[PDB]
Order: sequence, then C-alpha cells, then structure tokens
Amino acid sequence: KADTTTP
Amino acid sequence: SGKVVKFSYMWTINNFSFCREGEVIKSSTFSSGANDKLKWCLRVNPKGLDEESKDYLSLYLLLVSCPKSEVRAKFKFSILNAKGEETKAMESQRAYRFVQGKDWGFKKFIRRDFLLDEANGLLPDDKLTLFCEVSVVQD
Repeated sequence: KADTTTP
Repeated sequence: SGKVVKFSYMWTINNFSFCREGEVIKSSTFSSGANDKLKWCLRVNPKGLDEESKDYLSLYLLLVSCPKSEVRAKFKFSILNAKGEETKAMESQRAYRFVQGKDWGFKKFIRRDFLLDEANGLLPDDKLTLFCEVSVVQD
C-alpha cells in the first residue's frame, strides 16, 4: 500500500 | 488538444553515499496531460521519513500543479542497476487520487543497507538511478 506525507 | 497519458521519468542522483540528508531531495519538474499542464516531481527521503522508516529510503511522486481539481494515476517505482535493468520495483495496486500539492509513494521503498551493499550493484560509481512510470487514468 502507498502512503502520503500530506494531509 | 491531445494528452500525454503515460510517461516514464528517469532520475540519476550522483554521489548518493554523500547525501548528508526527514530531509528531502526533490527532482526536476516534468510535465504531462494536455499542453504540459500536469506538473510532477519525485521526492526522496534518503534516510527515511519518520522514525519507523529510518532504515529505509522513502520515495514519493508529487503533483506540483494541475489545472482542475483531481488527477487519478497509477505509478510504479524501480531502480536501474548497472546493466540498465529494472530492479526492486514497487507499484501502486490501484490508481491513487492526487490533488495539487499531494504526494503518494512508499515510506519503505528500499532498505538502506541493501542499497549501500556494493554486491547488489545499485550504486554504480555512487550513482542512484530511479525510474518512475506513471499512468494517468483521469484528468
């Protein structure tokens, strides 16, 4: 699964 | 106007061992879509993003600007060895929703110790070559 660093 | 709907970006980082970087390395911006209006870059955390990924290099695709609201795109990251072969590939299992300013990627893209071991041949002449293939399914 990919993750993101921005809300 | 037509659109560039798939594209592959190759990025070489020289002197990777000496990257004194949570600190980010940012690639040049590259363009996609209709009239180059979708703008992207890659972002690399050589020593990890947070504490849970300190042992890893993290790699992200960032949407820098877009004309409308959202862009949905699949993406795949890989490393090119000395022979130019793709290795250590990681790809989204699905299209992810991007908006201007948002990234998607892999906190744990690859272990630092594996990357730094010369027997694996991923840093020929201390050069890290990343490969990012993107497929825009919407916008």
